[PDB]
Amino acid sequence: IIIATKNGKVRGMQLTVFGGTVTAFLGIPYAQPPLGRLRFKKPQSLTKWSDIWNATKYANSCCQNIDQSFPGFHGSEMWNPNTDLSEDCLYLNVWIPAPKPKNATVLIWIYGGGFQTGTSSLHVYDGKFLARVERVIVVSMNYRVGALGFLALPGNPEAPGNMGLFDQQLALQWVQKNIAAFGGNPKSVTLFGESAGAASVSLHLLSPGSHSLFTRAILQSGSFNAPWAVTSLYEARNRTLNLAKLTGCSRENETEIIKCLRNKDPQEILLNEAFVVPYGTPLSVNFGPTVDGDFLTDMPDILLELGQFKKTQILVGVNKDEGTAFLVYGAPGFSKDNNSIITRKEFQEGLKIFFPGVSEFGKESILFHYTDWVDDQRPENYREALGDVVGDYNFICPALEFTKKFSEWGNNAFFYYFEHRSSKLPWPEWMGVMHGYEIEFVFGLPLERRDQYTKAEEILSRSIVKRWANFAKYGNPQETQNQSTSWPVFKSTEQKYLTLNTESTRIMTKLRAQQCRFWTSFFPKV
Ligand SMILES: *[C@@H]1O[C@H](CO[C@@H]2O[C@@H](C)[C@@H](O)[C@@H](O)[C@@H]2O)[C@@H](O[C@@H]2O[C@H](CO)[C@@H](O)[C@H](O)[C@H]2NC(C)=O)[C@H](O)[C@H]1NC(C)=O
Ligand SMILES: *[C@@H]1O[C@H](CO[C@@H]2O[C@@H](C)[C@@H](O)[C@@H](O)[C@@H]2O)[C@@H](O[C@@H]2O[C@H](CO)[C@@H](O)[C@H](O)[C@H]2NC(C)=O)[C@H](O)[C@H]1NC(C)=O
Ligand SMILES: CCCC[N+](C)(C)[C@@H](Cc1c[nH]c2ccccc12)C(=O)NCCC1CCCCCC1
Ligand SMILES: *[C@@H]1O[C@H](CO[C@@H]2O[C@@H](C)[C@@H](O)[C@@H](O)[C@@H]2O)[C@@H](O)[C@H](O)[C@H]1NC(C)=O
Ligand SMILES: *[C@@H]1O[C@H](CO)[C@@H](O)[C@H](O)[C@H]1NC(C)=O
Ligand SMILES: *[C@@H]1O[C@H](CO)[C@@H](O)[C@H](O)[C@H]1NC(C)=O
Ligand SMILES: *[C@@H]1O[C@H](CO)[C@@H](O)[C@H](O)[C@H]1NC(C)=O
Repeated sequence: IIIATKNGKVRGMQLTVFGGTVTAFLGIPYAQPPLGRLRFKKPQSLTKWSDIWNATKYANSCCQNIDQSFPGFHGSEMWNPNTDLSEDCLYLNVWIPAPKPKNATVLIWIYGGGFQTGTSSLHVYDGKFLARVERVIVVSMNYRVGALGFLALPGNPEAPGNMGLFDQQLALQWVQKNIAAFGGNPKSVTLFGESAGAASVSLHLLSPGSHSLFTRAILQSGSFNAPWAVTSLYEARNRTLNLAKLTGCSRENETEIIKCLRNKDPQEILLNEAFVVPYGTPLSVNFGPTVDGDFLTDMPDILLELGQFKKTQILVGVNKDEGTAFLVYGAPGFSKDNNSIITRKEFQEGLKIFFPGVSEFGKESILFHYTDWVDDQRPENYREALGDVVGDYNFICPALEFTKKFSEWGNNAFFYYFEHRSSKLPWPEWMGVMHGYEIEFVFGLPLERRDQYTKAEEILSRSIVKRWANFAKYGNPQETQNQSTSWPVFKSTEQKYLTLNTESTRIMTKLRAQQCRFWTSFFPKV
C-alpha cells in the first residue's frame, strides 16, 4: 500500500471493485507547482521528498472557467471540475490491479475540454474499472488549460506556448521512470484521450520528444487537424497582446508583459480569456496548442502529410452526433428543453454563429451541401443539418483525414463509429449520440449494474473495454472470444470502420464520404 518512487514514497488506498480490489494512488505530484515566477513556463522537475506522500484523494484541478449555461444540470455539470481549482494542479493518478501485477500494460488518459477546461478527477475518467476488469494500469494527469497552459510568445521561454502539452509530457516521463515500481510495463504504454485530449494524443505522435514515452495511441472524437485544435502563430500573438491590454499589462518589452501578467491573480486572467478574439463560437479555443518550435517543430498538417510522426498503431473514432451539444450554446432556436425545430433562416443564423469570419459565399456553400433534403418537409431537416455541419466540420472529417494520412505510411489503424445513445443521458433525444458520451462506456461504468444502465449497455461496454485493452496490450482491438465481428484495419482505399452499438456491430465503409469531401477539400479554400 506504499510504493517507493524516484522522488520519495507514496501511500495509496485500497478500493473494492466487483468483489475484487484496486489500489488507487490519487494526486501524485509530477512537477514543481507552476506558481509565481514559474507561471506560463514549462513544468520544472520535482525535488526529492523524504516523507510518505499521502496519495489518497484527487488533487486540485487547474484554474479554468466553468460552464454556467445550465447550473444544476447534470449533463452540463458532470464535465465541471470536482476539486478545488488552483494553479498548483500538476498531479497524476494511478490505478493498479490487486494483487500488484508484474508487467501490466499502462493506459494513460488525457482529458479533453477544449484546452480550456477539464480535470482527471471526473467521475467518468475513473480508472478503477479498467484496472479491475482488464488488469491494466490506468494513469491520468492534470495539465494546465487555457492561457495558463497555452499562452504563446513564440520563442520566449517566459511564455513559450504548449505548456499544457509539456505538462502531459512530463507526466508521460514520470510513467517511464516510475511505473515499473507499481508493477507496470514502461514499454507497453497506450495514450488515450477524448476531444482536446485526443488532439493532444495526436500531437504526441508528432512530437519527437514524446516518441520514446508511449507505445500506441487512441483518439476519441478528436485530432490535431480539427479546426479548433491548433492556434496559428498570428492568432496566438494577437491573442497574447489582447490579453495584455485587457489586463493593463501592455509593455514594449515582451518579457515584462509576462512578468506583469504573472502578478495578476488567476481569476483576472480567466476573466479576460474569452474576449481576446473579436467573435467567438461555442467551439472557440482562444488558447491552444501552437507551433512553438519546441513541442511542435512545424505546422502539424505538414508533418502529417509528409509522414513525420511516430510509426505505430492507432485507434481512432467519432460519435454519431458530435455537433449537437454545441448547438444549445449559442445557436438560435435551440434549447436542451424542447425539440429545437428551427427554420431555414434560423439555420442560416446558426452558420453565422459557428462560422463568424466566413465569407457569405462560404456560408451559402455549407447551406447548399447540407440542405438538399431527401424529403424536403421533414420539420427537423434544418435542426439535424446544423448539428451534422458542426459535427462533420469539427470532429468527424478531421478524424477521418487524420486516420487516412496516418495509415498511408504503413501502420495499422482502426476506426470506429460509436452510435449508441446512453440510456441515462440527461440531454434531450434530439441531441443523439453526443460529444463525450462514449467515455463512460470506454471506462467501463456500465459494468457496474448498481447504476441504472441496461444489460445491453453492460455488454457493449464490456466489449469496448476488451477491445481497448487488447489494442493497448497487443495492438489489435479484437474481442476474440465471444464470436464478435472482427475489426478490420482502416486502409486509405477501402476505409472500413466498425460501428459500436448495442444491437448489431457492423463493418461499414467510407464514413460520411460526400460530406467530408466538402469540408476537407473544398471548404479550406473559401
Ligand atoms: C486582433 O486584435 C485586435 C484587437 O482586438 C480588440 O481588442 C481586444 C483587447 C479585444 O477586446 C477584442 O475583442 C477587440 O476587438 C482586433 O481588432 C478589433 O477588431 C474588431 C472586429 O474586427 C473591431 O470591431 C475593433 O474595433 C478592432 N480593434 C482594434 C483596436 O483594431 C482584431 O480583430 C483581432 N483579430 C485579427 C484577426 O486581427
Ligand atoms: C425552444 O426554446 C427556444 C429557447 O427559448 C427559451 O427556452 C424555452 C424552453 C422557453 O423557456 C423560452 O421562454 C426561452 O426563452 C426558443 O427560442 C426562442 O423563441 C422565441 C420565439 O421564437 C424568441 O422570442 C426567442 O428569442 C427565442 N430564443 C432564442 C432564439 O434564443 C424556441 O422558439 C423553442 N422552439 C420550440 C420548437 O419550442
Ligand atoms: C458559447 C460558450 C462557449 C463555450 N466554450 C468555448 C467554453 C467551449 C469550450 C470547449 C469545450 N469542449 C470543446 C471542444 C472543442 C472546442 C471547444 C470546446 C464549451 O464549453 N462548449 C460546450 C460543449 C461541451 C459541453 C456540453 C456537454 C457535452 C460536451 C461538449
Ligand atoms: C499521511 O497518512 C498517514 C497514515 O494515515 C492513514 O490515513 C489516514 C486518513 C487514516 O485513515 C490512518 O488511519 C491511515 O493509516 C498519517 O499517519 C500521516 O499523519 C499523514 N501525513 C500527512 C502529512 O497528512
Ligand atoms: C516486461 O516486458 C518487457 C518487454 O515488453 C521486458 O523487456 C521486461 O523485462 C519485462 N519486465 C518484467 C517481466 O518485469
Ligand atoms: C527587456 O528586454 C531586453 C531585450 O530587449 C531583455 O534583455 C531584458 O531582460 C528585458 N527586461 C527585463 C527586466 O528582463
Ligand atoms: C464473453 O461472454 C461471456 C459469457 O459467455 C461473458 O461473461 C464475458 O463477459 C464476455 N466477454 C466480453 C469481453 O465480452
